[PDB]
Amino acid sequence: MVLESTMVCVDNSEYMRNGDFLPTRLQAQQDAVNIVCHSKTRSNPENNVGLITLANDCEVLTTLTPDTGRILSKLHTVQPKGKITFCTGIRVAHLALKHRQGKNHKMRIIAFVGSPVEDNEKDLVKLAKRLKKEKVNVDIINFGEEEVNTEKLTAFVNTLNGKDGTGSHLVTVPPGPSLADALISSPILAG
Amino acid sequence: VSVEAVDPVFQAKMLDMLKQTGRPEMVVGWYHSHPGFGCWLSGVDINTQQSFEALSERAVAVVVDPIQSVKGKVVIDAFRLINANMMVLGHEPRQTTSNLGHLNKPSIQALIHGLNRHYYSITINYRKNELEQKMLLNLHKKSWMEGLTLQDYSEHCKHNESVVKEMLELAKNYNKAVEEEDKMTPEQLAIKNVGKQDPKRHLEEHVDVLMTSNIVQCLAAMLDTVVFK
Amino acid sequence: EEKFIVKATNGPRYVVGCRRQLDKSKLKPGTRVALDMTTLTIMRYLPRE
Amino acid sequence: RPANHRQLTFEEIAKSAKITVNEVELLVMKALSVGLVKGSIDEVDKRVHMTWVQPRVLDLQQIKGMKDRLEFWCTDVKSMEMLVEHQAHDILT
Amino acid sequence: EADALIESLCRDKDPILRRSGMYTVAMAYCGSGNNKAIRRLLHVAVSDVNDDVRRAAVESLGFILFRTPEQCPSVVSLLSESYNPHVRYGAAMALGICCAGTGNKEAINLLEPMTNDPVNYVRQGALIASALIMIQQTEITCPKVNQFRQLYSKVINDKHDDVMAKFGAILAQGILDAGGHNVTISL
Amino acid sequence: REELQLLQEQGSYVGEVVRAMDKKKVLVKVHPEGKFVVDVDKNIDIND
Amino acid sequence: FLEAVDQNTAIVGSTTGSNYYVRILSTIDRELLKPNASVALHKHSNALVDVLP
Amino acid sequence: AVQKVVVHPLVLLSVVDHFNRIGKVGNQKRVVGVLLGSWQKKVLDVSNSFAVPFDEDDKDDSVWFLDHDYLENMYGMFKKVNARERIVGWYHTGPKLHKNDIAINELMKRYCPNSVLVIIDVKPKDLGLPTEAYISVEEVHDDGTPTSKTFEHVTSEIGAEEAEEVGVEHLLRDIKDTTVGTLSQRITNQVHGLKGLNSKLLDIRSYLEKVATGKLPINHQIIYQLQDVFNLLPDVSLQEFVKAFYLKTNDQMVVVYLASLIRSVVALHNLINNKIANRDAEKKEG
Ligand SMILES: [Zn+2]
Repeated sequence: MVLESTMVCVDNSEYMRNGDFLPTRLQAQQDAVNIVCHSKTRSNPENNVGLITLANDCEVLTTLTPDTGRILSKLHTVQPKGKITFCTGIRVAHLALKHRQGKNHKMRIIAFVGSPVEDNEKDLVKLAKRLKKEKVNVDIINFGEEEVNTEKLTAFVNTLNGKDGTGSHLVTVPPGPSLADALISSPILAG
Repeated sequence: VSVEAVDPVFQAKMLDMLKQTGRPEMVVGWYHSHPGFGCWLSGVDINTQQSFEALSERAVAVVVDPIQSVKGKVVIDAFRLINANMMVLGHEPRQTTSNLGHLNKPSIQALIHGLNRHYYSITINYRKNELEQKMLLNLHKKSWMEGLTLQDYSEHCKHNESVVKEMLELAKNYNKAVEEEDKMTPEQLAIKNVGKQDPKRHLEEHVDVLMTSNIVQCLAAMLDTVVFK
Repeated sequence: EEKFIVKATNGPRYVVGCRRQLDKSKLKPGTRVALDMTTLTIMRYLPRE
Repeated sequence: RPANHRQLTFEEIAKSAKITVNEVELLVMKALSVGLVKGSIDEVDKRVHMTWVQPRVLDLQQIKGMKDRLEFWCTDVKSMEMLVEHQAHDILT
Repeated sequence: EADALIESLCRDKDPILRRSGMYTVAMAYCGSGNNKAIRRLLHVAVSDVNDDVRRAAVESLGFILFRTPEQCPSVVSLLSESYNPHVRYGAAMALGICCAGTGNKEAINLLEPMTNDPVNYVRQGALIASALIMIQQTEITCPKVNQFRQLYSKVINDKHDDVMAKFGAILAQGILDAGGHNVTISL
Repeated sequence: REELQLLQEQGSYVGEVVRAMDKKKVLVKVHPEGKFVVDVDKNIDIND
Repeated sequence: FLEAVDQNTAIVGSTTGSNYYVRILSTIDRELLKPNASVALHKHSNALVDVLP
Repeated sequence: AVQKVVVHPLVLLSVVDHFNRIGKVGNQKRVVGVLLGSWQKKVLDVSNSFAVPFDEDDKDDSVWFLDHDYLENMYGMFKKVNARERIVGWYHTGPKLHKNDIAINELMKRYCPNSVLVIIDVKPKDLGLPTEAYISVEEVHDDGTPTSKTFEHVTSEIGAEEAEEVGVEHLLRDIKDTTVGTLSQRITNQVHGLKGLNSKLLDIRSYLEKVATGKLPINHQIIYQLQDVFNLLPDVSLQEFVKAFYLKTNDQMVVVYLASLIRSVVALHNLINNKIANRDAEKKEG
């Protein structure tokens, strides 16, 4: 089958609990993680999935493992503190990709961003240049918004994404009554 | 100890956990302990050895028994397994016979040529580099030393006028206890002079007493250095 | 005072030392004590009934 | 003064604090009552002995004196060490 | 030339290379042209605890002192009976190579305490040393009868001796019978 | 220190031979759970 | 202790009643050769360091 | 809480193993392992431990990598085979103390009880004690600075239980025991001066430099007490200690008398035998 590693980042902030959009969509995207990890389990059960947040202090809840049994139990106690962090959130994952068991597995990291980026364009294009240098697949997913959806983020993705052929895809979800599951299941990255 | 006691899935699991880490080495064998009945191998032991040697032709066997082993020597003897089809030809077709004298450390007159049938052993040597040497030597020297090293010295230096003094008095007591016999000695020296019926040396012990007496002189300069600067 | 002689129930006689934990208070003779198979140390004593 | 005749007298104290010689006993009694000074004078004839005290905030001349006394102590210990070890290494080892 | 190299490689951690320095300086200083080497040779012989450099010690000594056969047994007289048997073995090789081809009896009369020891190494070395002397020698001039008999007893004593003992024994006996007394060795 | 291993030998018993045999195998009378009959060492004659 | 049959060697009885043959160390003098005395060997080496009254 | 701790050479030799299995990486940064011991008793005792992969980032110093699963597995199996030892704290081989170490220790501060930090050197060129035990506690600051994790120095000693001494002594065959006498004592009396020399020289220079030339208020207040300790000895004239010198020199005189007398006793047999044996050997020679 397909050999790759899956890294999912969840937003522990209070912006996910807002009353306009979904009623604490954290559980919804949790169910998304569940159905996509069960999908990967059905396809290639030998894949491991790690879990960490975007907050200031990076704390791994569960190390990468093929068994999601205890992971489902570790999906709780999100510890709703902090706001957002980007750079070290990347450096705690992409640099930690070398701690995986199988060396034949491809590097794949996604993210759930529910908060505005505090970092300027410089750090963005630099980190994008780094990820492009080490050649790691990155899928940008943003749940909820305040300011304009894509402004510098477009150029960010374009500069971050190399190998136009069968490369990474950008996921942009607008406001709506529908869930995020079938919406993030639309690209080829899911299933 | 049994072949059933070893869990294959747990084994392979731990080995895999060693593979994902910085320890990429295959198992070279297995070791155990045989307390109090001797370091030899029983039926079950040689059977599970026969079962575990199916993979590795070498299968190094090591048996440690510190219980009856004196703390004077930690020297251990590794074990090997001879083939059952070699009974027709010679026993051990091994070169370099110069190390058999080093393998003669188990000089016991029972177990060796007693169990020598279909059984033998192998020589043991060590290896040390500069890093381990310097590190362990410095660590051991520090273990026999103090943190700042100036702490417990001046303590004894100032204890020379309290503790050591009593020990010096006792030393004078024992020395006098020797001297009272030394008063009887010149009579014997004026009588026999042929042969020594007294195993007591009377010399080296008093020399050692002087060695313990030199502590004051050696720590005197120490106190001088402390007082000066 | 530091090291004394012990008598086993089976009849062989031995000698032991003093542990840094226990003190010389209960170390006095006339009291049945306990020993260990390793180093022959003393965890505690054995009061008669 | 960290050195050079630490021994003092009540004259300077009475001159600075503009107090008589009768109240200096109660003064040092209060000083020992607070507990910031361990000073105890064994004197018979008129004298003042001093003891350990806390630097607290800072002093510049005591910093200069610190680096000075420290450099002197260091070069003395070094000099003695080299001097002794010079023959000690050769004749003993 | 290589003095600095040997001096630099003398402080090396490797025992094998430490012996290699002595083996290297051995043939270089042959002819007894340097009295400096024997200083650190004997120094590293006595001081160092490892028996490797100790048994590799006096070989170079015998190599450089090979000029005078008489002076060797005097200074190796202390190494006749040593603490560790390896030193006695190396000293046996020393008396073997130094007294080889000569008529010096200083080793010969000292071979009697050497031929019997609780350790087999020093015994074998004594057999070799006894093999490297009696070759090319007249029996009428000196009483070699004793050592010849004790050497001829080695083959009948093989049953009561060590397996390597009879090895070094017949190996020592192969020296005298070599070439049928026709061919010999000279340093 | 070479005798130290003979100290590790855990001592030695006291043998008593009540009878000698012509098979050159000496029987020894010992404390109960004793009586171990075996030929002596080769360097020492039996008839002595 | 039981008896000394020769020089620097003797026999020693155990608690079980079984007599043991052990050669004494050269350091030990002839004072410990007394026919009747309380002797203490090692639990392993079976050597006598000192005797007690 | 803990007055002193006991650190066995086995863990530092495991660090030697860490410098062993490297296999020429070209990175060789600080490696964080997991120390094990007994926190039950007042005095800490170290038996054995294991190793966990630890990596950081070049630029960003806030990057630290640990493993919960591997830790729970190793500690689980270790607890399975031996229940007499549990988790205590961690240690690093880094010569310098990084700011991220509080965040690294915070994990074991949460999941486990209070952890002790140990700092050693990658290259054993340090003559002083390689192991420094640092307890992690929260202390009230006098200056009023916000409460943060503070590392306090705890005294330690290097020792072994039973067999480890034998193993070390056998593997070395170089180092000597206490051995009261001339050389063993005089060696110390010689080299100790250098032991103080190199240390003090390595200290007071960086001290003098960083005091005047530096910033980041590490609370210099304790160094006034340092200088105070340096001022605790205001050049005593020894005038009061003259009697003590007299008593010490009197003891020296006692040593003189003892030495002379004892040597005079020893000279007996020598100065007898040297005559009586030689004259008899000479007269019986021919
Ligand atoms: Zn058993």
